[PDB]
Amino acid sequence: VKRTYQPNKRKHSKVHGFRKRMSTKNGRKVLARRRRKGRKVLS
Amino acid sequence: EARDILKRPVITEKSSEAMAEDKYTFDVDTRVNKTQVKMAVEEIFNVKVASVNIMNYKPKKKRMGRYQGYTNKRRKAIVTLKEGSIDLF
Amino acid sequence: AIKKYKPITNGRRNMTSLDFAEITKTTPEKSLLKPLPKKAGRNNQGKLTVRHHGGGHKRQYRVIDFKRNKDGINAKVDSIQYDPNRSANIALVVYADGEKRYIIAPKGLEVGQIVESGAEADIKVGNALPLQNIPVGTVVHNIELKPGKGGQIARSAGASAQVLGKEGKYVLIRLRSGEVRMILSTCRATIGQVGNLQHELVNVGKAGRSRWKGIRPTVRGSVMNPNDHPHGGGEGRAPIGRPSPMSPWGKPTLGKKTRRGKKSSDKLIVRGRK
RNA sequence: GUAGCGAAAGACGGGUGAGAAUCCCGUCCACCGAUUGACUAAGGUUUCCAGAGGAAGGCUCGUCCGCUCUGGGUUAGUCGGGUCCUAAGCUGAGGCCGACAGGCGUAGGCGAUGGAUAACAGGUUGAUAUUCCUGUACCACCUAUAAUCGUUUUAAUCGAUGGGGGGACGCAGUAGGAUAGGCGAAGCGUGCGAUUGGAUUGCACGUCUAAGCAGUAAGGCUGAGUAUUAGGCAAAUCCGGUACUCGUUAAGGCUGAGCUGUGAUGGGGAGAAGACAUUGUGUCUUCGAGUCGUUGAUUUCACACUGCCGAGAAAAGCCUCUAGAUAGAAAAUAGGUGCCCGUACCGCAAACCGACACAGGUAGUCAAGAUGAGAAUUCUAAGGUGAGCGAGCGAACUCUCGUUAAGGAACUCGGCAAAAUGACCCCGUAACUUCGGGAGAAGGGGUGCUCUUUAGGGUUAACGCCCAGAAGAGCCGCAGUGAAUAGGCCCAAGCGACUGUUUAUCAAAAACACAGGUCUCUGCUAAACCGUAAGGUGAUGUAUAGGGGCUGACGCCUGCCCGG
RNA sequence: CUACCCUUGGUCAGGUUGAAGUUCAGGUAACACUGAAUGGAGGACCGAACCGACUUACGUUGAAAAGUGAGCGGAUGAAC
Repeated sequence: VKRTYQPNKRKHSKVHGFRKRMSTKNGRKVLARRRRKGRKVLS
Repeated sequence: EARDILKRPVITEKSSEAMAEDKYTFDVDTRVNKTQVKMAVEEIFNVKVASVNIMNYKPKKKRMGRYQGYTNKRRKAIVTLKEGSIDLF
Repeated sequence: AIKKYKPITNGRRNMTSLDFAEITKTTPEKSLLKPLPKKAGRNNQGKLTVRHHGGGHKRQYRVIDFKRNKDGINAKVDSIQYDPNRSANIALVVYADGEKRYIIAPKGLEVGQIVESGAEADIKVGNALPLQNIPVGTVVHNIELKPGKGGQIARSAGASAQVLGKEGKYVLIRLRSGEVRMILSTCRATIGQVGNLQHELVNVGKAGRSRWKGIRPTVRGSVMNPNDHPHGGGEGRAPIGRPSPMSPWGKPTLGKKTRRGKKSSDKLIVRGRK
């Protein structure tokens, strides 16, 4: 049957990914949280 | 530039069969275009160059005993000579 | 006239439509066309603000000359065409140098006849004049409300108002809804009734024909749930168990007047109905 | 030492090995065949190809890959994207609004799922190919090359920051025209069968591109010329309304147009071994093999034409006409030159989404013969695959399947399930109705094969070539749409008018919608709604309109009470 | 994923009925009714692809955290 999660590269870079997170202030807060935790991938 | 843009030759059986004709295969800097590669092999090896084809090879996944990683990416040029030849070995 | 359909399907049992016999050219003018994308009741925040607007046929906007500006230059009526954006038909006029415009087609208007604007113009069907120069008792349509703004009143199919009398800088005019009003005497209006009069009589016939005009369905309040509508809930069917009937946003809906106090046009409206 | 080992046909011989129901080769058999085939997207990211050991991996072994090593392996002026264009949206200097954070919004930007744009044939690897090689082309840019236009105003050229046109668009239906593919035949080739016969005999075959020369099958055309000018922010020599000459001819005047013949190509390839001393005779340097003739025809012409209402993007590329500007060009040759990103492999699946080598899901394109209306059904070509670790023996019971004496709903909550009906042709068909229907009502009959024949569809040339025109005369069987696939019907009541929609995953309905009614609000910065506001929807609408409530096709109708 | 919507694209074997309209003629004559040719309408009919999910059997430490088999509704539209 059809599942949740049908992947798409452009959509994945467009809702997450660096320039979308830097474009709002709460998004910049997720990148600051992820830096401060020391995550290997920020997005 | 002109001598940092050609890095290595490539020696394989496919590349050898290409050198049965006048084709030579180099590993080049990954930021150069193919006009620069034509100009560089004309400057270095003193020949005339018919055409050059080019392709990018992705990084390749690799293992060494619970160490995983990638190779470097490669830019391979294949240049066809018009006249002259090149004496690598 | 109106054509009746033969009952060959249950969906065509009582269906009628117009025969489109006033339409004389079935293809619009290319230079007077604009796009009209649908915005099916959703505002600039993208949320649904008016219910029941949906997706019908694709249409295109025809730009209509609602202010009759070109003045002292007569125009020949070229064709009467169909317009999906209104219930009147439209008329293509060509001015004496070659400028084409669309106007609203009045009731008896013929291909070939002459049409003009201004104070110098004369009282026959489709001429546009200031309300000052229009004799008392005639029927007019496409009536401006502020001078130069363009016509705003009585533009739909079969609509007209008539001039009743003259104040100082106002005229008295009786609108189609039966209210009488004062309009500035320098607002224009065109002579005659708006055509396509049988538009009110077409029976739509089948649910899907409504969907071809962009009407989504409407579900009544009394079969929703109590968080959805004030009429909602109840075990079986239920009466409207309130003192009055309500909106879905909870305002009394059957007789409560909603015009606001202290509008500036309250002193312009001498006698109102509906 | 239990359940399970995930749908499907395998058998034998050889080989290889320490060891084979498992791996490889062979032969036979089988399965899918509108697909378990062949391509292209998305997605995945080295799984692709060779070697060699697999300590684990696989519902085995390794004596494979999806572990190791590299040996690796992806080649573009023309393919798909960017150096083009805009839609929905998303952003947006100045601007507006807002405790802050921030929201909105102007020109403008960005943004394909659409528009625009130049390549085909053959050869070749273990692994790529419209990319490499060979041939033949096409498109751009730059520099030289010459005759031509020669107030540089104008002038073919330049050329708007300018204009007009085009690009440029629904749905249905029909009639044609071509062509792809399939089809029979002596044009031409191969072979002559072992079990009885026959030898007109079993077959097979006929080629080939983009580009460039010629013409062309049909399509649209108030169809070709004179003067004027409220306008095209000004110039136009171009765009519109009229007053006229052949006028409604379509000659052929024009634009556009499927396609055909020549050359491309006496090259490639060819049903061919006729060419080897060899490349393990497979292979090839040499040397040729036909380019006939019917039959009937999807896709394209073209949303061309006709009809209809619900009235069917934009912008650039492009074509015109100009100010203006300069000398001044261009053109046709010869040369150069043509960047970046993708490209391997899986791909209706063992490589994607599903924890899995999961009976699910996954957009588009191509699709041969028989039978038929058909892409249905059954068998089959091509091509794929024998199912993927499980396999060898032979009760109760459970599940799938087939048969059943006599009886025929007696079963049961209930004819649930099954059985029965079914295709085509011919005869016939009620009540009731909104006159459409009901209706395939019900109910009857027929169907194989052979020969005459008078004759149809004619294959018509005509009986011959198939179905038959359908009529006679025969033959066989238990049975003739001999398989498979293909409506059960009638009578009577409830509810709901109808097609439609609904509780993803226990409810598809009498519930919701609906076309119609009716009430009520709203005169336009409308009411209503979203928002703190600005903004916005309503609506680029204007009382024959818009929002809300109740009712629910149609027919006959819709009584009393205004005290609360 | 799902519910609505917006822009821009795509897909739908084959059969059957035969609307508005046109046109000729049995009864025909004040053509005129109704017979025949034409025409091709429809939230039409039957039925593949496609879309659904009514009954049933099987599955229920399932092959599967909603499926399979056989029947079944829709199938030019308020379609997918």
